[PDB]
Amino acid sequence: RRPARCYRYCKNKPYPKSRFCRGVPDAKIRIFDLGRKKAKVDEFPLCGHMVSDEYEQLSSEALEAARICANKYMVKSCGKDGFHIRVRLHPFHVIRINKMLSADRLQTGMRGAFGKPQGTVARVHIGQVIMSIRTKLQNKEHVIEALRRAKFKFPGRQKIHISKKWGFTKFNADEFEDMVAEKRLIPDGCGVKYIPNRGPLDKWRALH
Amino acid sequence: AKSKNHTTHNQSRKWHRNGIKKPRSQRYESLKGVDPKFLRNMRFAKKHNKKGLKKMQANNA
Amino acid sequence: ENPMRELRIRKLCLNICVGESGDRLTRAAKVLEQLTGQTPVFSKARYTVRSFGIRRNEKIAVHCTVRGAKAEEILEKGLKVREYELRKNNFSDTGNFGFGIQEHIDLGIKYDPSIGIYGLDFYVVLGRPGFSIADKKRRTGCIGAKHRISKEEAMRWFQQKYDGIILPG
Amino acid sequence: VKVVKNKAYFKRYQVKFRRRREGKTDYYARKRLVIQDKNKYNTPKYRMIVRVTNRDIICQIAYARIEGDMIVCAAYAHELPKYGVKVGLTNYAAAYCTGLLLARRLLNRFGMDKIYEGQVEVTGDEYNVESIDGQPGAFTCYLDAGLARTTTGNKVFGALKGAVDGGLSIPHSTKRFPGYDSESKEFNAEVHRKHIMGQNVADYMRYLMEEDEDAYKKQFSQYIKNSVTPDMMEEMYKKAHAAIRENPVYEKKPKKEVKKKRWNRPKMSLAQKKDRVAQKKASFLRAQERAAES
Amino acid sequence: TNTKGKRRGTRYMFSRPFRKHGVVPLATYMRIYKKGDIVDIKGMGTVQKGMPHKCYHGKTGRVYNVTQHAVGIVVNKQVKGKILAKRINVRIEHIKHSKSRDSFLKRVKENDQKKKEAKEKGTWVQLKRQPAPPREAHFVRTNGKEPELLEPIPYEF
RNA sequence: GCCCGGAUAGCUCAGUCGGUAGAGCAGGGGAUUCCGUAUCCCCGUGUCCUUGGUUCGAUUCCGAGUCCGGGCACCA
RNA sequence: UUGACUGGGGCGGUACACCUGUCAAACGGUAACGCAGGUGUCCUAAGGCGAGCUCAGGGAGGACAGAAACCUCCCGUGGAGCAGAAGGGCAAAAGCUCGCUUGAUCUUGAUUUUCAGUACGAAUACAGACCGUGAAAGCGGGGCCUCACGAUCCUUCUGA
RNA sequence: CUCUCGCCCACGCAGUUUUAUCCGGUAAAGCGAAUGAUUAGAGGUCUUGGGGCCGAAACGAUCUCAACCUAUUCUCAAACUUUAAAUGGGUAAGAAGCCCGGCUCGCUGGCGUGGAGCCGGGGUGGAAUGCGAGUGCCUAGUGGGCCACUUUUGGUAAGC
RNA sequence: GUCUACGGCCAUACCACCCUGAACGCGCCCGAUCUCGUCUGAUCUCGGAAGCUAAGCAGGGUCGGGCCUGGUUAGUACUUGGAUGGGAGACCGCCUGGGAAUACCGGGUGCUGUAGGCU
Ligand SMILES: [Mg+2]
Ligand SMILES: [Mg+2]
Ligand SMILES: [Mg+2]
Ligand SMILES: [Mg+2]
Ligand SMILES: [Mg+2]
Ligand SMILES: [Mg+2]
Ligand SMILES: [Mg+2]
Ligand SMILES: [Mg+2]
Repeated sequence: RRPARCYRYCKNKPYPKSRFCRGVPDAKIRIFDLGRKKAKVDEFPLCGHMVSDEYEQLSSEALEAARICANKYMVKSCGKDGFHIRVRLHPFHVIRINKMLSADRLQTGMRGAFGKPQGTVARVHIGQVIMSIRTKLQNKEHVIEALRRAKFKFPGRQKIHISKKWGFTKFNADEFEDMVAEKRLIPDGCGVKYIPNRGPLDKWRALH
Repeated sequence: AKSKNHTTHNQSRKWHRNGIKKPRSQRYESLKGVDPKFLRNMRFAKKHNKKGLKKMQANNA
Repeated sequence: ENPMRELRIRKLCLNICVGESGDRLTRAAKVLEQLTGQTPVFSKARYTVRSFGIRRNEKIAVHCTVRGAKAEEILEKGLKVREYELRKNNFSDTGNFGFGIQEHIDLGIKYDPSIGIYGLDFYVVLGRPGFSIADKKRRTGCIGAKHRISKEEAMRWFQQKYDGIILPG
Repeated sequence: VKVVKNKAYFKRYQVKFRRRREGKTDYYARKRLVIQDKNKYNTPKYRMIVRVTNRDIICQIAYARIEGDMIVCAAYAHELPKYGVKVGLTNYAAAYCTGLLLARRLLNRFGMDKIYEGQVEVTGDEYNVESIDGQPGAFTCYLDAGLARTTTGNKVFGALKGAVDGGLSIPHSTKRFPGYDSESKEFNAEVHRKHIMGQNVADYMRYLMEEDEDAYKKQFSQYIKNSVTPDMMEEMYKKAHAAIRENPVYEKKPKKEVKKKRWNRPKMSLAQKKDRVAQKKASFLRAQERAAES
Repeated sequence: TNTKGKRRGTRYMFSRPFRKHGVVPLATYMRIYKKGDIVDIKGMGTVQKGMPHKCYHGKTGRVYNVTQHAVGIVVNKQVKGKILAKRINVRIEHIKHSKSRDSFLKRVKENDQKKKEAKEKGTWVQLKRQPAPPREAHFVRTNGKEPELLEPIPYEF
């Protein structure tokens, strides 16, 4: 396995696993949520993201070592089943290897140069989140230190951002309890199901 | 002994060196490609208008 | 209260499915003609599966449809060998039903060893005055929700006439 | 719980056409029967729309424009009591008498009556009209049954020969007139001159006198109503073919007679249905609050 | 190299657009094309019988020849260093009337007649069109209120 | 240090028809005979290499990882 | 006498004639021993016309009968099929079944595609015969379209 | 060589803009829109696959994983797409134009219909800017290219 | 105020459910002796006119689903041209001109042509 300096900056147009590729190994990440996945919405109010500063590729194998580094740290102080780590970007870009000398000039030169699949990486944009954990509001300083230890396993630059939302939802945490209270939001597990005021009136009778 | 395959480099500036020209649409295009049954009538109409018309034409003109 | 909207016999369809063609399928048509008085038509396969002994386009079954006054008169033969009882899950969601029999000589036919014994599948479709529009050529329409007939509305019909038994086990 | 059924099928659904969803036309045959060979540039292609219904047959001559069809003349069969055929307005002999009304009325409009009189005596044989030198040419026209199954003896071809015998040039074959033996090749014109005067529905009256006069009262009841008897019937069409060939002009009733306007609902407005919503939202919470606190 | 086939790069452009598939509208055929009608070419994908090529789709020509089901159109084609008056037979489903001269045909009709209105009334209407001129010295009004002070917002992610 | 087929009972091996894990050597228990040899029969023993996918069905098909052996080998 | 291309040549391969998607940077054009594939066929119907019908699938029922036989009803925008490689197209259809047929014939030019704006090949719009089908409008001079092929010289057969 | 400007309007043309009018599927965006991938929980229950008991036994009775469905949610696509730019491509911006009168036709054909053609008559100032054009013959050299913005393919990269 | 026949544009016209339908019409309907076609007068074809608006059809309704249209999203994402701009690079900001897409929010829901009849 070549160093990640070789497989970094987004150069080729994205080449996913499909019926055209057919020769790609498995990504070392296969699980993506590792805290207490079963939690409800009000059980972990705040969240904290780590956000890319530059447009690069993070390998599937680097995302393994990062989420292990954060799940190990947060059972130490926040405890087992007191958090919900989610690794958000999924590796779909297949990198290639021109596996030469398969010490000789004997195979080819640069003659048949289109290579074989060798791994999977995730193309990340400027401002796109990589990992995201959510905890109690009492455990806020452990959010940063868990993401601080995780960013030493990524190339490039990342900034850690404490969000303005309520958990892994899309609604702001200042008025979330103000607005899940009356009718507009219903909790379904670890997410929130927004209900408009434009459906059939029968489900509004099913509500209340 | 490998060489260069195909470019269009330099070719656009030597096309406009003599300045690409419209085909010079000239009044009375020819009757090539016109379908024959329409065309075989239209010269029947031409070979009789000069013959049997111009005594009953000038007086109304 | 509900005039000219009533359940009548629309058509009754019968078949025998033999696993093969040849001699055994030929006199099964002889059975099914003497039930009805009309010629059977030959169904055939389109899935060679090679474990039923079946082959594509091999004449696998015979069937017919019976309509009108002859439909109720062959149905009453099938309902007395079945003894005018059914199950609740003999009734489809579209309302139409069927029961099937074994030993076709329990229906009005005498026995012949050179013919053999077949089992029928009586299946009765139900209808009203007005179902013709979904099969009409020119202005094809659908039937409307209040005019289509349901599972419960057919089992109250099979009880009313024929004093039948639903047997809800 | 069972399946995945549709739910985004409406997102991608592509309706056929308003006239195809109604079920009237096909547009496969209309594409081939309506549009001109466009080196003729303006000249209309004329159709002969023959539509049977329950209780009526509709004969029309139309041509198509871009904004909709133009209909040159129409002739019906609920008109036909004014000429003598007062009952049985869907048999083969009404269809022959409706197309002949349709053929004479068109030629009356264009001024072509004294020329192109067609076939005065009705023999059922294959007549075919030509174009006499010096006069205006024959009105050429093309039949379409529309969406009907054209077997032999289809009554759309009764309206095809009424048009022929009035002087309309229509390309056709005698293979579909009733009186054509299928396993033979001959066309019995004697049967087709019998089928055209309604004697086979007259023989079916005679078959119901001498066998069972009870069924003769259930069917054919309104023949008995005014006066219709199977010996009167063969002259009754021949007295109607005489009358339509001398007066096809279709005078019209002057239509006025009334001025009233209310029969169905108007579409309710935004403020009427938006206030219908909260009137239900109030009525719900009055039976949630009061009828559960009591 | 590149497979010089007829109908080669038309994975999208010889297709019906979206939810306009099926059989064609019939007023496509009840169009009247005379000689010298300016028409433009947009080849459909349902009728296979007379689609032109992928070089004329989106171009505009002029009718020189009319037959039963098709129309001869004389177009210009950019080949390398010269353009060529080329003449193609195209069936009638693949073309339409170019509306590019139809906004010229109004301002020759209502320009010839407005010319002879100045001969009966006596003026110098100046019927030639001008481009958009620079704006006139107008006069704005802040009646009642006073203008709104806006300022750039701070940066927050 | 690149490729071709294989990963299975104590071993070893075939087949794992898209529907059972079955020959055989080693041990166990019988039967046999005057007693043993050989024999003959029965009982034991299968994550059918690990995970994922393809039908009331996959160890069996498809391809990912790991392993084991077996190999393409120029003039300079 | 001992082919060429070729990240030296050899070995290998065909990028040597042709087709589809992409590359290709929203007209067209555009390279590499770039990517994923295909071609040297097959068909008297799988050609031509007309008619009738609806597909894959799923549900609920029905003797054996079960995930898979056949029968019936319902839903079903193409999720199937159209010989095959792909893409485009197609629903009283270009699919499925049936009924007649040979237009897969005879002949002159024009045009498009490759292009030098040459040729072959393929294609298009006609025109003139003679036909087929259909009630008719019409459609048809091979295959729903994009591929499926070959000069001079010589041989051979046919024609007045 | 054919001509045009020499002294209230240029014949004409344009690597340009404007005025309209078409064309297109890339950037982006989308997948709670189709195709293809893909993570997580929630709710519901026809069930089988498997467990927990009341128990000779009873789809008599009571839970769990799954599967199925429903509403959501995380992440994508050179060979996916409803939507869809900027740059771009075509045409048009008058006298070869417009209107009227008549007549030839063997084409078309209810029709002094339709369409072509011919003759005659009437009214020229018809976006901005720049500029003299049109046309033929004869013809050499060339047919190894290289670099840089920006856009992109193979490659770990390269003064590849 | 609607309908029928034939159409044009082809969802603002569809889909699901629910109410209403005077009068003419369209239909359901009632029958196989001929025309014709079937395993089966169901379809198709043919003769009717005792019933019925039950269905289709037509109008309307649904904090309806789609569809159409406009806001937000957003001068955002992208982009033409420019710089001896920044940065180790990856990329970024500015100048000059253009300029979207979804979530989310709202408003709509067939328009008409020729011929004919009811009212
Ligand atoms: Mg009969
Ligand atoms: Mg018969
Ligand atoms: Mg009947
Ligand atoms: Mg009704
Ligand atoms: Mg009603
Ligand atoms: Mg409505
Ligand atoms: Mg809605
Ligand atoms: Mg720029």
